[PDB]
Amino acid sequence: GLTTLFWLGAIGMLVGTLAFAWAGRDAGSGERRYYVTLVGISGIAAVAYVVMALGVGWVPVAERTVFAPRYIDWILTTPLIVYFLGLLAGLDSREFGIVITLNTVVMLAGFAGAMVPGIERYALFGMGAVAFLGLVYYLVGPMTESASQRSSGIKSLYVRLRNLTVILWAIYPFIWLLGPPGVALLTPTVDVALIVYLDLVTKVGFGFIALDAAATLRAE
Amino acid sequence: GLTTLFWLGAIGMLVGTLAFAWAGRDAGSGERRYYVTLVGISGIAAVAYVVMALGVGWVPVAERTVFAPRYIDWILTTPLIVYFLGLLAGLDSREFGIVITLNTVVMLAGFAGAMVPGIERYALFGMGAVAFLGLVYYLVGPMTESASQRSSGIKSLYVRLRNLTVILWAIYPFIWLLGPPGVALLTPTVDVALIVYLDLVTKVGFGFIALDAAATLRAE
Amino acid sequence: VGALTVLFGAIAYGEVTAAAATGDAAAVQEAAVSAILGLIILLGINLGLVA
Amino acid sequence: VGALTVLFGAIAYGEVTAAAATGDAAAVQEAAVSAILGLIILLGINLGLVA
Ligand SMILES: *C/C=C(C)/C=C/C=C(C)/C=C/C1=C(C)CCCC1(C)C
Ligand SMILES: *C/C=C(C)/C=C/C=C(C)/C=C/C1=C(C)CCCC1(C)C
Ligand SMILES: CCCCCCCCO[C@@H]1O[C@H](CO)[C@@H](O)[C@H](O)[C@H]1O
Ligand SMILES: CCCCCCCCO[C@@H]1O[C@H](CO)[C@@H](O)[C@H](O)[C@H]1O
Repeated sequence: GLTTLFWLGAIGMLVGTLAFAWAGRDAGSGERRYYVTLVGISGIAAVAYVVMALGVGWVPVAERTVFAPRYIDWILTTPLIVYFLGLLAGLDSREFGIVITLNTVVMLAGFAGAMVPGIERYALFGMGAVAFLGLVYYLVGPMTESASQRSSGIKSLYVRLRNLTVILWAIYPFIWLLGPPGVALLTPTVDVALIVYLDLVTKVGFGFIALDAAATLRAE
Repeated sequence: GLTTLFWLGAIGMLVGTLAFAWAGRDAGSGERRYYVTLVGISGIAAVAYVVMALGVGWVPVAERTVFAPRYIDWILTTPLIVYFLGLLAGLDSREFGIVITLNTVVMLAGFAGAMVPGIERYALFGMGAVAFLGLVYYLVGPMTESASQRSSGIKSLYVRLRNLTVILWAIYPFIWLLGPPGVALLTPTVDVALIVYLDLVTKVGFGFIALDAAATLRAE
Repeated sequence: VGALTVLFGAIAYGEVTAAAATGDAAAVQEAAVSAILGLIILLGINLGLVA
Repeated sequence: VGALTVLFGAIAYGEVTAAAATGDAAAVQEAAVSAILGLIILLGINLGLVA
């Protein structure tokens, strides 16, 4: 059932949240923000999944079913993931503002489009899709250049997290298009199952990869 | 359609046959047998696929459809693949006799079982399954030990071809069990498609890997 | 990746079977196309993670 | 592996659709379970080849 999948997502996010919180208990003044950011990313996702598991935020409309908490979660957590990537890359305020702006357009577009019946939802998707390409450009270009100015360990971690992010985030728009929000070829169950998997990897997987590099970064 | 898949299998085997034949045109007296063996492996498979593509050898019985040419092909070509592996390993007559015997039991069992309606076909499968484990033991044990006495290049090629063989051959019994010969959960079309893929890899893929190592073996 | 694929498959199978219990060929077809596309997407996900 | 998976998927979809054209839910279910198990097996094959 959908509720079982939502609960599994919630449990997965909670386990991640607790792991990141504990892992950062004795973090230094320079690592602190990273652990706290990870806690926020999986923590908010955990709330969203619990809400959906309780059957709240389900929007069965225009003969399809979309989930408001999913998109609200994304709007709030993806910018924190970009913030984490930005911190590693060593961005200044201006640069942060640019990528957060692009990221926000992507997420707001997917949210609005998912709630809009009719072909107009594809225009909203398009807006998000273009903003996304701009975001990927920044992650692979300017931000990678910026990260290259830091330690070898930071550059390596940035690249690892950047690749996971670009590659997997690129999959979400296809699920949006093929799933309930779009042509609805994927059923709600299959749609939710794929997103639970992607979300856990992009947030919890992302986090454990960072945790696994912490010791090496301190040593260098 | 099934005929289209059979033709694709036939074309794939023919391309392989021609490539191996041409590649061995100027082979030395010590490499000769290897090229000729490869030609026989894909050559016989090509005939089997053409026969099936022409709609010959189709056995729609006991509410299932099995293909006699598939099993006849296997009975004749798998022992040549084992012979090729045996040549690389440097086996003597006795050792060759052992693995060819085991191999033959596996193939005859699958053939007989595929043609037998009723639960008795599972006993035949069992006979083949046990013989197969014995064959894998020889390939990974005695034969690998024997190959280790030859050049580094031969040992490496043996190991590469051995791994491809053990891993992929291990998949055929599951397709036999889940496909038409067994519980029939896989339709004839899906069954044939998977076998065309496996056959091309285990024969043509196998061959190109050998061809790709030829120059290195001559140089050492 | 292997275990998950089987898990996803079981979930997809569950939908196909539930759809079949209705006797509506159209419902089964919907669940099946969803399962097929989903499994294909699952491969994309698995591959991306590995890379 | 990626292109082949899509090719296999198209073939599997072709069967599901043909089965659907009959209106028999049972026939569609048979084609779907076959497609699902087949795709799972296809992953096993792809993985073995890579390794
Ligand atoms: C924590 C969850 C994550 C990392 C979610 C990421 C979501 C995306 C990268 C979504 C992207 C979309 C587009 C590029 C186009 C418009 C529709 C979206 C929102 C599905
Ligand atoms: C050229 C085609 C090849 C390499 C065929 C290989 C076939 C097998 C390894 C078949 C094995 C079987 C068993 C281990 C159990 C009984 C049934 C079989 C014949 C499907
Ligand atoms: C949970 C994963 C934590 C990874 C720790 C990454 C630490 C990156 O490195 C830190 O960046 C800070 C700037 O934001 C600097 O002030 C610190 O001196 C530097 O060590
Ligand atoms: C098509 C792929 C060909 C690979 C060539 C493998 C050659 C193995 O090596 C050959 O083995 C022979 C014994 O059978 C020896 O007599 C030869 O001296 C030796 O070079």
